[PDB]
Amino acid sequence: RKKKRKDYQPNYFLSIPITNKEIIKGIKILQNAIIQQDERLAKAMVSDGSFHITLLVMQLLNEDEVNIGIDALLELKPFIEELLQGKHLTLPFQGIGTFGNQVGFVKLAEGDHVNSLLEIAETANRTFQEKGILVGESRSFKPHLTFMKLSKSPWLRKNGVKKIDPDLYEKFISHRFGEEILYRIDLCSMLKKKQSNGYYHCESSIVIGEK
Repeated sequence: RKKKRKDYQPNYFLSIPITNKEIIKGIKILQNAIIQQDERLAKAMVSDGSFHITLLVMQLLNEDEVNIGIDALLELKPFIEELLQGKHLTLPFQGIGTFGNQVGFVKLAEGDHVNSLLEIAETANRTFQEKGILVGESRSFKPHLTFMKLSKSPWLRKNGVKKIDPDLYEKFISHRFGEEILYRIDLCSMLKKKQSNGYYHCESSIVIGEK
């Protein structure tokens, strides 16, 4: 019984791309400031073309399941529009944290937008699961913009750097990186070859509040 859930490995995700150039440039400066202190950490830095907020992870195992995931994303749009009622959902970024001292990310600043984004993420989780898709992960959901992952440098983890030293980013711990307005949400593949601009391959996409 427990096997398909035991063997589960996400391979797709819902993604909010970062498009505000102020955020993109600020994250690049943060990454460069860390590299200057320890040149070995360059290999852990995520490519700027990939900057995004993950909204939901899931497993889609064949063409039919990918098509069902596409359907679920298209069906999610009216739920989001009903929540927001045409007003921008503005996501400000401030605060730096880590998961297990292995993934470093910039946090969403506190405020009313947090609960709004959390409700969107929970609606996505529920509606995708009701179509029979296996979703989610053991890590508790926390919206974040990842800038580095030690898992991208596995040899370094065995040869000197097992954890991210928080002192590396201390100068940025209260910096306001900028705001992203919710617009596009993509269904992205984790494994497929990336686009020429460095962003993930997309199976489909929706836009919220378009004009």
